[PDB]
Amino acid sequence: ALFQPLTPGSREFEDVVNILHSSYLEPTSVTNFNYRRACLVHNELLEKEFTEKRRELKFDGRLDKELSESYAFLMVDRYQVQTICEKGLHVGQSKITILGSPSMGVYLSRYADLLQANPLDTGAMGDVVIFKIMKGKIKSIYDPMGVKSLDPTPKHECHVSKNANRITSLLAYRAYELTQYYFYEYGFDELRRRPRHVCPYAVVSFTYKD
Repeated sequence: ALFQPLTPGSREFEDVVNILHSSYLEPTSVTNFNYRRACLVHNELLEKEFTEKRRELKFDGRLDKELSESYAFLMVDRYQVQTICEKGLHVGQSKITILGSPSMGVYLSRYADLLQANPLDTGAMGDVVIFKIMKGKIKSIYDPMGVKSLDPTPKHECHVSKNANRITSLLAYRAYELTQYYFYEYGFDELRRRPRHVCPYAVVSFTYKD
């Protein structure tokens, strides 16, 4: 069973909602999102490869700090929750370029209230996939200023924007793109199309009221 529906008000339901509530860029976004349904994702194949990747990272010397699990988010269109939760998140599904080519990595939002470039419209409805991730050893990069962006940095698990903590407002210029995580993984001689240190964990449906 890939999806396990959770009953609203239950412990498991409020745990998933608590991941979202604790991950806002503006914690007062708690008044604007109503999470009306939620499922845990149980994809044994993806969880196997996440667990395998974590033990390889520890084999290659990453610190226990770098082995920690955290969460990141993706708002998903056209009822494609099914494909990402069953197949995993693949390269080429984002149009963001700020941290490297989307053909070489996958982009996830750091903040659960910052899921698209422009503000959400009142009454909007959406589906948000919650991924568990290992940021591992992070490569911090400056946003591009007339220079070609880097290929994914070998021996690091993701790219992040160097000064993203400067971002405090959902309306700051390019807040959405500057608060992304960029996950990638080199195979042997090729970039993997699906980084294994990203794994779908839960799905929620929301309505938005500003």
